[PDB]
Amino acid sequence: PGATLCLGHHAVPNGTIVKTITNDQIEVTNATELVQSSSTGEICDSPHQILDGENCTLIDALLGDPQCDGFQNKKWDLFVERSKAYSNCYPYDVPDYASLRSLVASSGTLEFNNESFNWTGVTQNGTSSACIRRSNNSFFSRLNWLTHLKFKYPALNVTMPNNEKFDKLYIWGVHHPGTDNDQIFPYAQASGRITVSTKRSQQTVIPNIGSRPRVRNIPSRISIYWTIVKPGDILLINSTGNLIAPRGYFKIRSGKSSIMRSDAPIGKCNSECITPNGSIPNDKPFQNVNRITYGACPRYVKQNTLKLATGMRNVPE
Amino acid sequence: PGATLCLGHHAVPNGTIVKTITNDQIEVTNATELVQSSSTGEICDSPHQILDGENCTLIDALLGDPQCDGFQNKKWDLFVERSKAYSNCYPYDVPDYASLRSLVASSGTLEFNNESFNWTGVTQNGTSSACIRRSNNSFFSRLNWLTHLKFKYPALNVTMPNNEKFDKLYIWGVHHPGTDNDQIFPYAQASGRITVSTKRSQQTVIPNIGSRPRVRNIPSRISIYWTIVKPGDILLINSTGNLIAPRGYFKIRSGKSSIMRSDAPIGKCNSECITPNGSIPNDKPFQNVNRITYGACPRYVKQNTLKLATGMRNVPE
Amino acid sequence: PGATLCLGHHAVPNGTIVKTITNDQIEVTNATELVQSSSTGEICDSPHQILDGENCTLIDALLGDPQCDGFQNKKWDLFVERSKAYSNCYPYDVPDYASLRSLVASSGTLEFNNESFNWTGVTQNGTSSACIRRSNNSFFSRLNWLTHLKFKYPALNVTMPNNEKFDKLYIWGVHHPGTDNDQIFPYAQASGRITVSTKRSQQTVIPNIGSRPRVRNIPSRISIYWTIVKPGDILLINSTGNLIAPRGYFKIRSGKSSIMRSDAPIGKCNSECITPNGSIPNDKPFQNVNRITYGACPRYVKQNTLKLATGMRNVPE
Amino acid sequence: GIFGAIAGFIENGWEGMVDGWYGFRHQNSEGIGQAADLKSTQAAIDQINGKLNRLIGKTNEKFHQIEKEFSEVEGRIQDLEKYVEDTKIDLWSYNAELLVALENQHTIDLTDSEMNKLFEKTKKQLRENAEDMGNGCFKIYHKCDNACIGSIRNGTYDHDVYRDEALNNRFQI
Amino acid sequence: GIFGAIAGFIENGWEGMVDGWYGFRHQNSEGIGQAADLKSTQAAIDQINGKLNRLIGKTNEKFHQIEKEFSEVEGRIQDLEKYVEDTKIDLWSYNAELLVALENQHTIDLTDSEMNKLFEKTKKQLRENAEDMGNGCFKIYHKCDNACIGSIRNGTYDHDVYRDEALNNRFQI
Amino acid sequence: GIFGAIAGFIENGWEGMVDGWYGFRHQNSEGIGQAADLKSTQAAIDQINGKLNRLIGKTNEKFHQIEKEFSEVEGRIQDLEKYVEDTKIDLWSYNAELLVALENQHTIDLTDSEMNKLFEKTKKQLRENAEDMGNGCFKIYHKCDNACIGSIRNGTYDHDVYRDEALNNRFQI
Ligand SMILES: *[C@@H]1O[C@H](CO)[C@@H](O[C@@H]2O[C@H](CO)[C@@H](O[C@@H]3O[C@H](CO[C@H]4O[C@H](CO)[C@@H](O)[C@H](O)[C@@H]4O)[C@@H](O)[C@H](O[C@H]4O[C@H](CO)[C@@H](O)[C@H](O)[C@@H]4O)[C@@H]3O)[C@H](O)[C@H]2NC(C)=O)[C@H](O)[C@H]1NC(C)=O
Ligand SMILES: *[C@@H]1O[C@H](CO)[C@@H](O[C@@H]2O[C@H](CO)[C@@H](O[C@@H]3O[C@H](CO[C@H]4O[C@H](CO)[C@@H](O)[C@H](O)[C@@H]4O)[C@@H](O)[C@H](O[C@H]4O[C@H](CO)[C@@H](O)[C@H](O)[C@@H]4O)[C@@H]3O)[C@H](O)[C@H]2NC(C)=O)[C@H](O)[C@H]1NC(C)=O
Ligand SMILES: *[C@@H]1O[C@H](CO)[C@@H](O[C@@H]2O[C@H](CO)[C@@H](O[C@@H]3O[C@H](CO[C@H]4O[C@H](CO)[C@@H](O)[C@H](O)[C@@H]4O)[C@@H](O)[C@H](O[C@H]4O[C@H](CO)[C@@H](O)[C@H](O)[C@@H]4O)[C@@H]3O)[C@H](O)[C@H]2NC(C)=O)[C@H](O)[C@H]1NC(C)=O
Ligand SMILES: CC(=O)N[C@@H]1[C@@H](O)[C@H](O[C@@H]2O[C@H](CO)[C@H](O)[C@H](O[C@]3(C(=O)O)C[C@H](O)[C@@H](NC(C)=O)[C@H]([C@H](O)[C@H](O)CO)O3)[C@H]2O)[C@@H](CO)O[C@H]1O
Ligand SMILES: CC(=O)N[C@@H]1[C@@H](O)[C@H](O[C@@H]2O[C@H](CO)[C@H](O)[C@H](O[C@]3(C(=O)O)C[C@H](O)[C@@H](NC(C)=O)[C@H]([C@H](O)[C@H](O)CO)O3)[C@H]2O)[C@@H](CO)O[C@H]1O
Ligand SMILES: CC(=O)N[C@@H]1[C@@H](O)[C@H](O[C@@H]2O[C@H](CO)[C@H](O)[C@H](O[C@]3(C(=O)O)C[C@H](O)[C@@H](NC(C)=O)[C@H]([C@H](O)[C@H](O)CO)O3)[C@H]2O)[C@@H](CO)O[C@H]1O
Ligand SMILES: *[C@@H]1O[C@H](CO)[C@@H](O[C@@H]2O[C@H](CO)[C@@H](O)[C@H](O)[C@H]2NC(C)=O)[C@H](O)[C@H]1NC(C)=O
Ligand SMILES: *[C@@H]1O[C@H](CO)[C@@H](O[C@@H]2O[C@H](CO)[C@@H](O)[C@H](O)[C@H]2NC(C)=O)[C@H](O)[C@H]1NC(C)=O
Ligand SMILES: *[C@@H]1O[C@H](CO)[C@@H](O[C@@H]2O[C@H](CO)[C@@H](O)[C@H](O)[C@H]2NC(C)=O)[C@H](O)[C@H]1NC(C)=O
Ligand SMILES: *[C@@H]1O[C@H](CO)[C@@H](O)[C@H](O)[C@H]1NC(C)=O
Ligand SMILES: *[C@@H]1O[C@H](CO)[C@@H](O)[C@H](O)[C@H]1NC(C)=O
Ligand SMILES: *[C@@H]1O[C@H](CO)[C@@H](O)[C@H](O)[C@H]1NC(C)=O
Ligand SMILES: *[C@@H]1O[C@H](CO)[C@@H](O)[C@H](O)[C@H]1NC(C)=O
Ligand SMILES: *[C@@H]1O[C@H](CO)[C@@H](O)[C@H](O)[C@H]1NC(C)=O
Ligand SMILES: *[C@@H]1O[C@H](CO)[C@@H](O)[C@H](O)[C@H]1NC(C)=O
Ligand SMILES: *[C@@H]1O[C@H](CO)[C@@H](O)[C@H](O)[C@H]1NC(C)=O
Ligand SMILES: *[C@@H]1O[C@H](CO)[C@@H](O)[C@H](O)[C@H]1NC(C)=O
Ligand SMILES: *[C@@H]1O[C@H](CO)[C@@H](O)[C@H](O)[C@H]1NC(C)=O
Ligand SMILES: *[C@@H]1O[C@H](CO)[C@@H](O)[C@H](O)[C@H]1NC(C)=O
Ligand SMILES: *[C@@H]1O[C@H](CO)[C@@H](O)[C@H](O)[C@H]1NC(C)=O
Ligand SMILES: *[C@@H]1O[C@H](CO)[C@@H](O)[C@H](O)[C@H]1NC(C)=O
Repeated sequence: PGATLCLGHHAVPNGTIVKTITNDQIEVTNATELVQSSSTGEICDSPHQILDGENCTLIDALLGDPQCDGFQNKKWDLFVERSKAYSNCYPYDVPDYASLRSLVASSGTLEFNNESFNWTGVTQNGTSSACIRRSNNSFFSRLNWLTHLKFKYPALNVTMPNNEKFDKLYIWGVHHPGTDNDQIFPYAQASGRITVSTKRSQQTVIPNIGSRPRVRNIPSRISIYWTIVKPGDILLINSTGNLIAPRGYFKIRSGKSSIMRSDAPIGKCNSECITPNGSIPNDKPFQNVNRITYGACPRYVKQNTLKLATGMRNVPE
Repeated sequence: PGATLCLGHHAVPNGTIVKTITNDQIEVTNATELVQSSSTGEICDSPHQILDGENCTLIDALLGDPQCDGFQNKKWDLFVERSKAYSNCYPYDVPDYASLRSLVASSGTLEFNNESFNWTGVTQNGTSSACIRRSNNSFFSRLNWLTHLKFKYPALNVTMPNNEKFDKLYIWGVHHPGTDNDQIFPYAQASGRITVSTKRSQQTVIPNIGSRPRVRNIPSRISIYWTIVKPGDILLINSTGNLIAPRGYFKIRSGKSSIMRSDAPIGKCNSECITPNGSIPNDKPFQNVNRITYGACPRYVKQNTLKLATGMRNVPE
Repeated sequence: PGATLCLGHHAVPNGTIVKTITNDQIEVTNATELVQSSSTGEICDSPHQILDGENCTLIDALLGDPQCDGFQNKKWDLFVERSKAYSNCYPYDVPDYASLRSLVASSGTLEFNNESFNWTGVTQNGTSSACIRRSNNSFFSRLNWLTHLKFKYPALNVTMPNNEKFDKLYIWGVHHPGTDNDQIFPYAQASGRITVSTKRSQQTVIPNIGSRPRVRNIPSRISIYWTIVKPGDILLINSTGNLIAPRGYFKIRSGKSSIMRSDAPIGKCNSECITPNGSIPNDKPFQNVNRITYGACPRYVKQNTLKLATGMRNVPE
Repeated sequence: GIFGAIAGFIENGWEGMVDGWYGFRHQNSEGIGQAADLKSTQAAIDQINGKLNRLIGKTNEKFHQIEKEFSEVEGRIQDLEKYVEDTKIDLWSYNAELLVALENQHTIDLTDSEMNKLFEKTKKQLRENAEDMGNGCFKIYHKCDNACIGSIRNGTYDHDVYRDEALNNRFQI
Repeated sequence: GIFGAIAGFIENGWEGMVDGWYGFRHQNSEGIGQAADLKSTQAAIDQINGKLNRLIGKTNEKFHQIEKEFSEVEGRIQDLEKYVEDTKIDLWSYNAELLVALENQHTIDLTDSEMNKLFEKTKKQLRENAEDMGNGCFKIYHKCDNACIGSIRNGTYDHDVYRDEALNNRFQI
Repeated sequence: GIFGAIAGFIENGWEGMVDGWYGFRHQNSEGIGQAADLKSTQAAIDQINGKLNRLIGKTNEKFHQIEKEFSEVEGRIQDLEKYVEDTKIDLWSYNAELLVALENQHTIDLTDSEMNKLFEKTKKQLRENAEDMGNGCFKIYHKCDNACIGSIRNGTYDHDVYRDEALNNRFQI
């Protein structure tokens, strides 16, 4: 009689469909998902240092809007700005807002050193009813609103050398008065000019008197500018009026820091990859949750699923 | 005697050469072209809405140069600018011309709503011999040149709220006079200032008196600026002279719209993919006609031919 | 008895490890390196035309700082700026320094044609102790510092048509005085204004009087601007003071030219591909020497080695 | 190439086979014949249509983009615009070149594979009644008329019917 | 697919083989049996784990990047930002699609190859004692009890022991 | 790997074969010999030179580009410049990694294929005069001196000359 010997391979009742070079649908015994498509909905507070901005933008914390006093000198790997955030101080704008936000976010610190500028012949610490701190008229904590002393505002010519190892970042401003009275009361004269210079830079700014639509009852505006001063170099502030002066400088670092707009809650959990929708696992090489990512993350792709076969072709009985 | 049974495969007298991983020239029985390399030379008017600019740039149609009166309130999927186009109104420039062009092209509409601005105490509807409409001195249809009333130009402080669902786009300008006389005749005084503000923005502009090389006999210039006003927000125009005011706003939409420079004629035909050289078929995955494309188009590659084998290796008798 | 016939393949005592799709380490008989990872450390002077800037930036050679007099009218495929370079003339800045550098570097020539501008009623050839040429007070060779004639500086209104085939590039400036005396001595009056215009362009610039930190004992600054004039078009310079005028124009070309920061020495050798670290061979398709390259170069990748197998799997005795 | 049949042990293709890609030629007592095999032919064709379905008519809609030509010298921002477009075009140009090279190598290989599978299938079917001559032909050691050949092509050939005849002929002296 | 065993000359897989990917079924005097082959199974599995090692848990750290959504209409620089991100995403989306298509085609092919190698190895081992029926089964022309079958599976089968018995049975009339 | 010869049924390579990549070892009455096969060796080498022609000396000219290092903190436009370069470099780094992985897998496979084709070609040539021992060696069942071996290597071996001798030896008891 003899014998029969059959060579063969396994199969499964429940196959999965994958794509190939020659066929968009072929059934294999097993496959695994290469596109991550879900989050828990939380931003994990580990292992990256997360700073929840809450009611504050990065810029409001920078300037020192009173509701952001808690942020002073904080660091972050990732700063999270909330859409409910709002300003509650003197109305202001920033030419190149986006660049200032970006370079501060990237630096990853709000570390501030105070400096003693020689402001002889003016009155310091000007305040407003638009910027309430601890139930009292106040101003931005990092800024110094200079007004007249005995109805005179003489020409300012103040200097500050950078003898440090690092770049200093100086934040400063110009008061654009709403009316004639908003120029006369603080500076008791017609016009200001501000020239902030270094060995390698100069910015000059004219106040423009004129009514703007009221924001927190105020038709004036502050315009915010910035200046970086290298080691060896010197800051020079030249002003005949309308200067919103710095009280010192911010350290500017390089590192891995950034900022992300997100309304997702912060959770007590550990995940390497953050998106605005929440953290995501990073086992898979691709993800379709968000093009915006921070950390060790899968790369963003348009596809919502990509199956990699991990078994032979399924050919059931 | 028995029999002979030979297994075999076909061949053809006329093979084609393809590239492989191991060989830059191998003959296969058949192949197909993957790079589209030709157009008919026409831009098909279907299925995309094509607006032929003819003698007008997008910006000239926007401002309302008299030869572009036919474009009022038109929409487009694709706006085609011709190289023969030329301006025929008051000479002007646009700081960030490219961005204004781009954002209007992308919005895809010239829909304009008139608004009644309170211009009390000035003369409206200033015209010039440089901008002829229907054989009469005229001006840009969307702009309102304000001059003196009874040799006085008082300070303007005009407001306009955005209570709509959409962003409003306001287009406005500053007259830079060529000489002293070009400032005295229209405004009967020395200098203007314009401050266009919102709750979130402010632009301020000084006229600079000075001769420019004549264009259509005119040594003055108009400089054009723009302002977007969000829902809830308010436009404020503050002027002591030289204001080229808006007559209302443009709707700004989002969608698939764009603009393309091309001298190709528009044809009565249906093609999904447009290039400046004309429309092209989109069966193939790649094309070498033009890096500039609009619609469902093959991707641009540097190669002029790529043959995909659709048959076995050719081994003739 | 008969015979035994064994089919087989070679092997080697010393195999190399390569990566595959299924295995990160498999031994093959032979392989070759696809990533170039070394330079000799020299920039080869052939076959590209290399201009060693030595002590001069491109901009200093452009303006005509006295230590750069040797660069007049030179061309280059690649301009090499050294980190030891320094300026030694009147202190200056350039708004959009990077763009001017880039467009000059890309043009690849410093060819300069002198023009005779009608400067009647002012004194030409103003000099300074900050800009020493041949032991005498001098200035930038391409610039013309205009001052008062008989304590009067009348309004300038000078014109220059472009009747050539090419775009002309005009380089010019504004003197920002340090003090009142630095404005009175040269222009013997209060304020300047400069308006450089064409049929299609206008730039206008106000001097701002004010002290800057001293650089080569000078608290004033020059600010440098530029203007391109097309064929058919006309330059117009309008000035009431503070003009640092052009002595003519630069040709602006298109071609393969560029600029590279590097401290590598120039050698007598022939290599197609230049990096800041020195030239590199270009046999390999990839390199990890520098992301900055000029010429026919391998593409930059993050990997330091990639082995391509050029032999079968090694299976030793 | 990689299986060794097409341009390998099969010396050349047949120009006179115009109704299929693969097939059978025979000599017997009743003459010399040719017939195409439909299944092997369709298997190769389905795979090639597979590749075509992924490549033909699959294009991507793009609308407002950046500018890609310029009439003005502008410097930094224009350098970036040009560089982005040049970068993009080289990456796609690379994708297109690699794609076609790999697909073409695979098409050549899978067409060679179908030839080989047909050959092997026919060899097994013949059992001990035939020998492989090494050039893609079998010497069949029994009388095999047109019905018999037809039966080998349709997969209905019963080797037991002829086995006695065949072994007698094969192991003769 | 490209080797012709899985979904080819082997008509279907075996759902009742749950301890390996490849194996042996037999009928003899002592009954009908099944045993998985561990080496062929592990060879396929090691290669697939090979691909997984290159794809799973290999992600890239990125930190500060560009902005990718916008609340304001800004024109030129925003067009460039969007265009760069859109360009990037299409190139990676392409890489991901191609990658999975090629890997899947290769996985199907290498699993088919392991089947084929096991079959061929077993065929050589049997020498002249068996014939290939063409459906992945061998007719063995000698008495082959469970120890004998076991010996074919473990690679210890000595064909000389049974050769006389087998030739007598094969070349019978 | 995928054909099963190199690192498969051939137990190892031969270090003492230095004049070719593939070849023949024999034992007969006249001794034990080795000779390389030039055609199989050249076929593998031509394909590998094929890949090299596409990769070596094929570089792309680039001239004025964007800046890629910076001494100043500038924000938005510098972020975009850096991001574009970082994007580009990852895409090329990916292309280079994938390229080498696929080419290396293909080189290993095509070299294994040439081994297999040589083996199969030799098997067919021998007809019924030899048996496959399963380790890449054939037992030849007739007297086969150096001229006879030489004739198998040159493709001139006539199996009919020895067939009677061989069948007598093979089907002995
Ligand atoms: C279909 O195909 C897939 C892929 O081959 C198979 O899925 C794999 O299955 C294995 C074993 O069942 C899984 O291995 C386990 O991984 C655990 C870690 O899992 C997390 O992290 C990985 C990232 O590395 C993620 O992919 C995953 O989603 C999880 O978040 C280990 O902790 C496990 O180890 C266990 O056993 C060992 C003993 O050796 C112990 O040391 C451990 O303590 C622990 O008890 C285990 O190794 C693997 O995660 C799966 N991979 C993927 C990519 O999904 C399927 O099994 C297969 N299906 C069938 C039916 O065969
Ligand atoms: C060499 O290899 C190529 C590719 O395999 C073959 O070319 C294909 O050939 C077929 C049949 O001859 C063509 O099929 C026809 O397509 C028509 C549509 O063509 C247009 O649109 C496609 C995009 O989808 C473009 O590729 C093409 O350029 C055209 O612009 C159909 O309308 C045809 O259908 C006809 O028959 C059916 C009956 O089944 C009817 O329903 C229809 O009414 C109509 O009469 C037909 O299907 C195909 O276009 C070609 N493809 C490509 C990519 O070129 C060559 O045949 C082959 N050469 C040889 C010698 O074999
Ligand atoms: C392992 O695998 C590699 C790749 O297959 C082999 O390396 C190749 O080996 C050959 C021959 O030994 C080399 O060929 C020689 O190339 C010379 C030019 O070399 C320069 O330029 C190339 C770019 O094209 C660079 O790759 C290289 O680094 C050099 O900078 C030719 O001038 C040589 O020609 C000589 O012989 C001919 C006669 O035919 C004469 O005409 C010439 O005058 C001259 O005397 C020669 O062709 C080749 O460069 C190597 N390629 C690579 C990519 O490295 C190894 O040989 C192999 N190892 C082993 C042990 O086999
Ligand atoms: C109905 C109406 O609004 N009438 C206005 C009237 O408000 C306006 O007076 C100003 O009103 C605002 C409230 O909107 C403040 O009360 C202004 O006072 C302060 C301020 O808090 O902002 C006081 C503060 O001490 C001042 N600080 C300094 C350093 O000078 C500032 C500052 O001068 C200005 O904010 C600068 O813009 O002002 C108060 O001046 C009057 C004024 O013309 O006009 C009516 O029409
Ligand atoms: C030979 C020569 O050019 N001599 C000039 C002489 O042209 C110039 O007078 C002006 O000439 C232009 C033509 O180039 C126009 O005719 C100017 O009139 C208008 C205009 O059409 O532009 C009339 C118009 O009603 C005015 N509109 C308003 C709202 O005011 C405008 C307007 O004032 C100006 O265009 C503003 O720039 O002017 C005409 O003024 C004289 C003037 O100094 O100088 C000779 O040298
Ligand atoms: C201790 C101290 O610095 N005291 C300053 C004193 O330096 C300064 O006088 C000026 O000093 C500088 C040196 O730093 C030069 O010597 C200035 O002279 C020149 C110059 O070389 O720069 C002379 C030159 O001929 C002038 N050229 C023209 C075309 O006018 C220029 C030019 O006017 C100015 O550079 C413009 O900024 O000046 C010299 O003026 C005095 C002046 O107020 O102040 C002391 O406090
Ligand atoms: C210019 O116009 C605005 C708008 O009417 C004036 O601002 C308003 O002033 C009243 C009373 O002072 C406030 O209650 C409103 O809240 C203001 N509205 C806005 C939108 O700002 C402004 O006073 C005018 N300026 C001058 C100098 O007359
Ligand atoms: C400044 O110079 C320009 C150029 O010469 C003067 O403009 C010319 O003026 C004449 C007569 O008024 C016109 O016919 C020309 O067409 C003008 N040419 C150009 C190029 O504009 C201009 O008048 C001068 N300005 C002053 C205020 O004197
Ligand atoms: C404004 O302040 C600066 C800094 O003190 C003054 O510049 C210094 O002046 C002295 C003497 O004239 C020089 O020796 C120093 O080198 C200068 N230092 C710097 C950093 O510039 C400047 O004179 C002041 N300006 C005015 C107009 O008083
Ligand atoms: C944030 O603002 C909301 C709404 O005004 C308020 O209820 C909440 O207490 C604020 N939180 C902080 C930390 O200031
Ligand atoms: C700068 O300060 C100095 C000295 O007080 C003064 O002479 C000059 O006018 C000031 N200039 C400006 C623009 O503030
Ligand atoms: C993540 O958030 C974005 C907000 O733009 C949303 O469009 C997207 O669908 C969300 N994705 C997931 C997977 O939740
Ligand atoms: C466009 O301009 C040309 C040349 O001036 C003219 O002939 C043509 O009629 C114009 N067409 C329109 C629609 O204005
Ligand atoms: C704005 O208009 C107001 C009121 O008419 C006036 O007081 C002020 O001077 C104007 N300012 C400007 C810059 O036009
Ligand atoms: C399309 O137009 C462009 C204009 O820049 C030209 O360079 C290109 O060669 C044209 N291509 C074809 C295929 O007509
Ligand atoms: C460059 O500057 C250095 C240092 O001041 C000097 O020694 C050298 O001679 C200078 N070379 C030229 C060409 O000016
Ligand atoms: C331009 O020059 C003219 C004529 O000399 C003069 O009337 C005018 O005031 C000057 N303007 C400027 C800004 O220099
Ligand atoms: C080349 O120079 C750069 C300077 O940034 C340095 O980081 C890099 O390591 C150098 N590379 C080599 C291979 O010398
Ligand atoms: C084989 O198939 C063809 C039909 O395709 C038929 O004409 C022929 O007679 C068949 N022969 C046998 C023996 O089945
Ligand atoms: C074959 O291997 C198994 C162990 O895996 C063993 O149980 C069986 O008895 C072995 N048989 C022979 C004949 O070697
Ligand atoms: C086979 O080829 C070699 C030459 O390559 C020759 O020396 C040998 O004698 C040949 N033998 C026969 C039998 O053809």
